[PDB]
Amino acid sequence: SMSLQVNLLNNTFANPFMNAAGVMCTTTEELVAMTESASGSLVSKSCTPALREGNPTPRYQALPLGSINSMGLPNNGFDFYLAYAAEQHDYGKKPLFLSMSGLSMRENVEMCKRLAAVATEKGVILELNLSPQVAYDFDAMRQCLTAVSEVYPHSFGVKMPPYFDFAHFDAAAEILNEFPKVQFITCINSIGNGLVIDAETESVVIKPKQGFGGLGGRYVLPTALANINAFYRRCPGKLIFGCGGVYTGEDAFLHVLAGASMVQVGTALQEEGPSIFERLTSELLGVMAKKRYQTLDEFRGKVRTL
Amino acid sequence: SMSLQVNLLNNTFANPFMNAAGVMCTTTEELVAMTESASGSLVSKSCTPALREGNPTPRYQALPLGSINSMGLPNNGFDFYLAYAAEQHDYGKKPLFLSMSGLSMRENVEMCKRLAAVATEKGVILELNLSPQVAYDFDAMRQCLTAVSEVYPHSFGVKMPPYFDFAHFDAAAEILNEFPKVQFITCINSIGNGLVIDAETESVVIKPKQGFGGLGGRYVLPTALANINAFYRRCPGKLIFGCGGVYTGEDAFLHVLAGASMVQVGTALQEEGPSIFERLTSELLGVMAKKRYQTLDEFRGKVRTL
Ligand SMILES: Cc1cc2nc3c(=O)[nH]c(=O)nc-3n(C[C@H](O)[C@H](O)[C@H](O)COP(=O)(O)O)c2cc1C
Ligand SMILES: Cc1cc2nc3c(=O)[nH]c(=O)nc-3n(C[C@H](O)[C@H](O)[C@H](O)COP(=O)(O)O)c2cc1C
Ligand SMILES: N#Cc1cc(N)ccc1-n1cccc1
Repeated sequence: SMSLQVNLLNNTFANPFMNAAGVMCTTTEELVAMTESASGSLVSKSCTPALREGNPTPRYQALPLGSINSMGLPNNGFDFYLAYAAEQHDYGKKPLFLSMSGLSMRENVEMCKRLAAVATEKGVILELNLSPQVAYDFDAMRQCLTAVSEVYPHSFGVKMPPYFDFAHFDAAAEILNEFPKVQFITCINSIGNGLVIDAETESVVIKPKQGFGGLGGRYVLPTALANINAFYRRCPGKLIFGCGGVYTGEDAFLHVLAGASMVQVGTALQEEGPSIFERLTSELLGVMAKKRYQTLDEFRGKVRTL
Repeated sequence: SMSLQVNLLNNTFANPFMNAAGVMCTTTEELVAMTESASGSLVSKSCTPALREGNPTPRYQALPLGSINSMGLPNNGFDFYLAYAAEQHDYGKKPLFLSMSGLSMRENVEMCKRLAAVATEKGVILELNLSPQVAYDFDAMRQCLTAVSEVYPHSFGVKMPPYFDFAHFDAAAEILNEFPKVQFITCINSIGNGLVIDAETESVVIKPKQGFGGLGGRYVLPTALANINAFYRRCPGKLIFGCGGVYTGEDAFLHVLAGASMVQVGTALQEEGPSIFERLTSELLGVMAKKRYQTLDEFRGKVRTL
């Protein structure tokens, strides 16, 4: 008698699983397939105010241990994802997150002012993408969060890049803790600017930025658990969404042990498509069955230190 | 008619391979074993002015995809490694790097004052460990290198943690490029403060710092290549030492494509012992034979962008 059920942000989620922002969530067909999937939720592609073409191809490469990408925010623009949230999305099936990646504070303000009414009306939840990248610039981070908090009369979350230093966990957590409207932290975005070299071609594998791109998949699992756990501990008044290196229910289990409420799936979803959510719910239930857990609350954040 | 020979810092190296600082280079036995190995060179364990016990165990865990550690600078102290470099090391066999990780600017300044004479007399080469950690504080990094440059009348190199952002590559490169005595950059130290969770024990796998520790091995290879290439490009006046994710000659080949002169082996050496260097020399020669390269200079830094 087990349940993957999650209750947060005045919503019920059948399971903690959702796509990672920007994976299989750009087009109507992708958002519909995510909505029809076994996923507990979905998040729309990180949007700019206008349509963006993104970087030249190739800009994504599947790898044995995950993925490298420099997509360059290809998206249909805010209007498209706002309209999806306002008129098309079936909130009867599952809650919707809208990922926002304004290229300036002003763009985030303009989009948030217009998102306010649809959040109110329909219950779309903002994931503000902060992932120098804004979240690595504590002043730019504070300023963006101050602007969005000022103009957006709703709770939201922040998609954070990974940190690698306790001083940075502390500085990030201190800023996030100043903003009670930031009710979730998504840990993590890509491990930034890896470089994959193909030994056969003696070349990089993506065209933008000399082959440098965000790492996802198996590469990032320990970094993701560390950031999930770091912010779980440092932001006790906030929810942590896990993102990074989820291929299996066991990986999801580790996310939840580390403190994750929701568990986002990028690279694994990119490679397998939305049917992955049936497998992941099945596998996570299987993990909980072997371990005699009935709810996620029984082990969330209960990772044992030595 | 192939050579792995490297020529840098008034020295000849049989091959680019050496231990990563802190791997099998703490004790006399380890330094002798590394000197008797097929390695082109060796670096002594990062030393403090005095002996350090390091962190409570377990503080290292081998993983399928590499290693997590929080060693906490367990080292025999500066005197012991200066002594090794002054009186014991067979410079006949191969050149020697001394890794220094003073817990302050003052500690590094005092050690370098004393290292100066042994560098002159015996030719030991300083690898200054800068891996918030000093290398993530651009002002503190500049201050450390200013203080060490003042009192150390020698070429040395700096062990860098990975950066994840072009603004950080640029900021770091700009600072390193002010110090002509910094003639090599070792990219990279561990991917910092990962968190491994054992799904069976529902626990972390290392005792210190609530399970948080530096990632090495297969986790870090693209980050390593990125940092090697990033500094290779931004610091053309300097040599790059590659460190991170080297298990094979093919991995070393990738390090050298990215711009690495010397290639340091950490996790793989830890798991295999110093015999790895026979396999790595053989495997790199093999890769070079299949690709029709006779010297490292022929493909070093020549990774093709799209
Ligand atoms: C093709 C692709 C596109 C992505 N687009 C976005 C994006 O629009 N917004 C965002 O916040 N993260 C984006 N990411 C990062 C993912 O949300 C996720 O943080 C990262 O891939 C790590 O999770 P994974 O290990 O499951 O891939 C993208 C990743 C990939 C691979
Ligand atoms: C047990 C262990 C001890 C280490 N000690 C040091 C150290 O003293 N100084 C240092 O600069 N890096 C140290 N490191 C980092 C390694 O030198 C190396 O940068 C890192 O392991 C990545 O290389 P790898 O992927 O080959 O392991 C240590 C790593 C390990 C696993
Ligand atoms: N955050 C931050 C940060 C800040 C400085 N000033 C430098 C490096 C940073 N960093 C390291 C790993 C990833 C980001």
